[PDB]
Amino acid sequence: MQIFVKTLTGKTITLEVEPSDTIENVKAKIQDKEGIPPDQQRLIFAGKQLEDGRTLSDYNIQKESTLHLVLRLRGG
Amino acid sequence: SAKACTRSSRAGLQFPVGRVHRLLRKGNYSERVGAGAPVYLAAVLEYLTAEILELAGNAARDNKKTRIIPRHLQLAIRNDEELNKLLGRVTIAQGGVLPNIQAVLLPK
Amino acid sequence: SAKACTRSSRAGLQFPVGRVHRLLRKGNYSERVGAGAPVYLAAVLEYLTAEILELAGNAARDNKKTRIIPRHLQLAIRNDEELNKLLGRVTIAQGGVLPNIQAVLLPKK
Amino acid sequence: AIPSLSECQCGICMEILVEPVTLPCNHTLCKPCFQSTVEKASLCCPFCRRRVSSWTRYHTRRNSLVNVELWTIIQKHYPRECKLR
Amino acid sequence: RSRKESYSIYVYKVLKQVHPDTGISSKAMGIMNSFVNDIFERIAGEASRLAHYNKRSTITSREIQTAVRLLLPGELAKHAVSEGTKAVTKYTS
Amino acid sequence: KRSRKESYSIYVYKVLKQVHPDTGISSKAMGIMNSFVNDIFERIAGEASRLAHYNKRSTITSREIQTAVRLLLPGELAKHAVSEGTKAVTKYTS
Amino acid sequence: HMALKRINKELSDLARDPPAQISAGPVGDDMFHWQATIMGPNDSPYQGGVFFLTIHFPTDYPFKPPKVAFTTRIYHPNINSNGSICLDILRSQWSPALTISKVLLSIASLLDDPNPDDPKVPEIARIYKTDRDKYNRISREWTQKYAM
Amino acid sequence: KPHRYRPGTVALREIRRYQKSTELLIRKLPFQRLVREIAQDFKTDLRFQSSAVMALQEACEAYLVGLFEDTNLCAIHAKRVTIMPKDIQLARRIRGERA
Amino acid sequence: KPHRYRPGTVALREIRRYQKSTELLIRKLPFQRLVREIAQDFKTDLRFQSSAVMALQEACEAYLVGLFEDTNLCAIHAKRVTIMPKDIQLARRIRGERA
Amino acid sequence: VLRDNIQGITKPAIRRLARRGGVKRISGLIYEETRGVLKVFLENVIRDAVTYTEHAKRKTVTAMDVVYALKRQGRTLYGFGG
Amino acid sequence: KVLRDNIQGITKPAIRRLARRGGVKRISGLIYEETRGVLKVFLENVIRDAVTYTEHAKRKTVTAMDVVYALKRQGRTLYGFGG
DNA sequence: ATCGAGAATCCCGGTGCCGAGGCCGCTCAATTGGTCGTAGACAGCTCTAGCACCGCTTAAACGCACGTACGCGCTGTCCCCCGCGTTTTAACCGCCAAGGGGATTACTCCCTAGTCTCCAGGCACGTGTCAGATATATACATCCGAT
DNA sequence: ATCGGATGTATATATCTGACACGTGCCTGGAGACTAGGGAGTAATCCCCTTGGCGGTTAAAACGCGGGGGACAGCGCGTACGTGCGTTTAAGCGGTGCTAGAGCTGTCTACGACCAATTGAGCGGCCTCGGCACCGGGATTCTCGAT
Ligand SMILES: [Zn+2]
Ligand SMILES: [Zn+2]
Repeated sequence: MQIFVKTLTGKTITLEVEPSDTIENVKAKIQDKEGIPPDQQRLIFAGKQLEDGRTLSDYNIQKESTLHLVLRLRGG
Repeated sequence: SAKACTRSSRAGLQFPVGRVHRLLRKGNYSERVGAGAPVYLAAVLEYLTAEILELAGNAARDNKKTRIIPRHLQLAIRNDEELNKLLGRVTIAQGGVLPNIQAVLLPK
Repeated sequence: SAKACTRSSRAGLQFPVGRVHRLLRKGNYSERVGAGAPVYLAAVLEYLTAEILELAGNAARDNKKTRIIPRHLQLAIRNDEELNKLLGRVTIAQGGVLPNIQAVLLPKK
Repeated sequence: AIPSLSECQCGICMEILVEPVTLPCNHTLCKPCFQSTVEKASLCCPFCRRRVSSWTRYHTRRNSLVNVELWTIIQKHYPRECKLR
Repeated sequence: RSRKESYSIYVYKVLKQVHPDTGISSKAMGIMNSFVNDIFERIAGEASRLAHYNKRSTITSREIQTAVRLLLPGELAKHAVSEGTKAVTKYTS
Repeated sequence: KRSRKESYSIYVYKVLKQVHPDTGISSKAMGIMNSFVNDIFERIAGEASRLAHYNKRSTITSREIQTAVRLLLPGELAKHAVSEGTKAVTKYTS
Repeated sequence: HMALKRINKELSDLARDPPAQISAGPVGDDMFHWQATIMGPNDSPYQGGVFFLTIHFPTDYPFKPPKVAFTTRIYHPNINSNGSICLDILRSQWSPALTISKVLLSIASLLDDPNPDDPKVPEIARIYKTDRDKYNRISREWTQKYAM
Repeated sequence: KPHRYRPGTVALREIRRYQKSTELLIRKLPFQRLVREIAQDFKTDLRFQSSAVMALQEACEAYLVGLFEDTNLCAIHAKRVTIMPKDIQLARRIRGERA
Repeated sequence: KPHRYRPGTVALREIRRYQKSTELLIRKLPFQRLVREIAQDFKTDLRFQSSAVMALQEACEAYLVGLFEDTNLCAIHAKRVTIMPKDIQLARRIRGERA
Repeated sequence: VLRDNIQGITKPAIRRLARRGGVKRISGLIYEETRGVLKVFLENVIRDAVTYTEHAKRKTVTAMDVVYALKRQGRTLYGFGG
Repeated sequence: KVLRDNIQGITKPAIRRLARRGGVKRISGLIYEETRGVLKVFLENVIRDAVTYTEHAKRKTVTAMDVVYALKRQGRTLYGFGG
């Protein structure tokens, strides 16, 4: 299933992920294909935060959904 | 300076900028508090504290001790001129007084 | 009171209540002001100013003058004990000095 | 005995000293570097890192920061370096 | 133009209450105004400090009463406390 | 348990270690330091508040604190405090 | 002004006695901007890793610290992904007497071992302190793919 | 033939006259010039309102009168009628002005 | 035959000893009882924390030390060595404590 | 009820305070004066201390009340809080 | 247009009049120099604070309110000039 | 000028104890993010008074002569703090025990800041007249030399 | 012990003038009605710190005596300061000119207040060991009566 994520830098990324994959799994996959660390990633769907422990399918997220990525810059 | 870190480190101070900001806001001093006031106040407080502590440590070293005691603080405050003028009304508990005997009373 | 007249008249006070309340609220003293604080403060202020004005008027009338001048205010403040203690560290412009001479300086018999 | 040349140079700016100041830690450096340290640094001596706030505050009132005997030997030993500055 | 507030006519009313005929010059009026303002500042500051000292957030009558008891000497403190209590009692009804 | 009581103990200890690396401090001296810090804070803040109210303003900016420091402190302590305040504010801004 | 002369002497000293396992050069003709190359120490899990960093000198030197960033990316507890470096000597107690060669040596030393006291990211520091192997294998998978 | 008072009498008369009077004692223009000279040291080319100068001079007179009263008390304490600078120094040091 | 110190050389020794110490000099229980008497005169059935009486004693000791310093200065000004109640009254008057 | 406790401040205590002050020769008529001035000062401080501990609806005199009373009189004290 | 040695403006009869108001019958010959010195010290102390108060407000003319505020902070309240 | 004996004080070494510098667990407030009402930073205009100048007084300052009274040094007397020794007293330390009330939590209720609308109390402005500051001419308090 | 100048101060009377008491327009701030929500009052509970008490012991306070040093009274002097008068100086008062700068108005943009979530700096509690207190011994240094 293809989903769309939007970052703060104006870059849109398409993820080929299944609903069975948990939040940790999708974080690992997006880190592998984009480099952004999973911990610094905050996921926003319909204006809500997504918890790592629960699975992605718990959010009732369907094909071509829109996600927002939040980067937590610490230090500097 | 770069953001996204603790405020006490951005200014290079040790006193808490956030605590000073909260005290200024909730101290009934003014309706609004600027963003540069707590840093300035923290810097001044740190300077004064370091200035007193250095002289106190010098007095402690002179007294062959390796610990700061109220007598050392009193010696450091009173021996200096500017700090004596500033702290001219306070009274350090268990501090004593400087050794001073009038020249007339000395034996001839 | 009747809850229909002015606050100063309701409290029987010549000093204002609204102005004192506004100054207490906008003076950066507390986030809240009680409903009775301005009345108490105005009463205290009126009592002290009445006392000083009475003493100054008595001193002025003693000096064969019908107007109160700063010299009379200084005499009234300094002669009384409590007023002098309350206003010990204040200077009256064009107030002068109480007339006194040390007993040693007086001429011998 | 001898002021020499390599030891004479300021440890910060690599230049000739101008009105040298002697820190309580027996560190010597030129007045421009010390001044720029006051309003653009941590107010402590860079080398051995000891605070000199009290010494500077005491000396600035009487204007005794400059080392007269060192400045005299600097003038008499290297007039050519001093005249350029 | 601009407006400046003062305690002029109030002091004049008190003076006429205590002395029907005696007048007052301008400089004496300025001195009385300055004294009233200074006493107000002192009492308000003491009341605010007392309110802060007990983790409160209001200034009711009792803080003003305690500030008056602190600032003024004995007989004047007693008279001011009595007058303030009477004024509050009359105003509340 | 007992309610938290804020204090300046750790900060004064850090400053003391920064100045003298091998010198301790007793508890009574710590109390003296806390009282001194509170007193200086109260003085500076009150002077700044009065000086800002004198100008019909409603904000305590850095200028008010600078002028309060200039008024309260003696001749040389005031200059050094102003210099290090400019230090901190310039380093914080950029 | 006077800063460029100090930079010239410092670069001459760098060239005459280059430190082992650190390299630096002028990224551009303009003097302030510099580039540097670092490769990991032998006693580290970063073997065979080459890394590029860019340093920008301030207007006045050395009274203010010089800004440093990593154009490449490193997986370290004390460095962000964007390249910001939390170094105690760099910002908290930077002194004019120090030279940027000492700064690079400090960077190498921090690359050898992180600092518990001021972690850049608390999570990675928690990972580092909790045990050894779970940082070992991410470091091992990370080093070769990004360096080469 | 000429008539002159014994020393110490016209001094007492001057004391009695001046204690009753209220007008300022120091001349206006020299005090204004002194204030301007002292002020220009801290900052250049200031301008002074008249009321500020008057208030400064009034505070000056009050302070000097108080200091002289304390000095006279010290002098009488020392079993003397004349005041001398040591009396002024003692009065200032007890008050804590100089410390 | 016994070694008796000349009158005067013991006061200086006591001054040197006491100006070097930091201990309290007034007794504990008598001062506490006096404080309790004053308090019960002001208000009945009061209780005192130990730090309260400690602070009261510290303040009283510092104030009395300052008063005796000023009294000694006045006595030395009077061309004397002994201190007398007139010196204390004058010091209090000049300090503004009595007026 | 306590009566005549001002005599608890005995002569040697006054002498020790005077020696710390820096005097060499003390008259014999000064002890009553010192006792009187000490009593006046104690009354003045304790009045404000009691007023503070009475405004707060308490019944004990904490060190905070005393420190505040001293601070009100231009006699700031360090050591017991603040 | 600078000014020099205007401290001599405070004249000996003026100091004599001030002492007479204070209640002094006999005056020594060295009083005047000490009086002038104390005067200059007090005036400098007040003027520094007044000038600082003026400088904060971005003004160029010191006002009676500035002097009153400086005196009040210095420990000597003044009445009659507005406050 | 000094020698030496009695006495007070400082150095040094050994022993012991208690508080302070560090570690661990945890609860709350500082940080980051964004949004939104308004405060003062700035430009322009007005128009007040602060500064500079001049001229005419006459009030205050000044230098000098002369007398005198008191600040200071010296001498003498006496008396009263001081140093020391002996005796009495209560401060101080440790211990135990009872309980008053200071601090805390949970609940509720009502006091007041906030908003909006309406109107008069006091302020800026202009005006009348008399309280008193000034000038002039008597009447008494007070000081000084000399009886 | 007063007397007679002789000075200065106090007292009675005209006068005219600038400031104080007062009338008036109006507008901005004070007054009145409604509400909601958080601060403060009230009740119940815990245990911390205050108060009261008794036995030992001993450092400190109290009392008494000899006397030496300082407080104080009196004498003498000579010099600095007070008093008065002729003369030089600049403060004081009036009038005019001008512009630097205080004060207010109109825009609007950027700084600061508010609310939620969150997690790490900082606070409460425990603990162990080293720095400081105490004792015993000796070495050092002021001190004074007799030379
Ligand atoms: Zn240099
Ligand atoms: Zn150094």
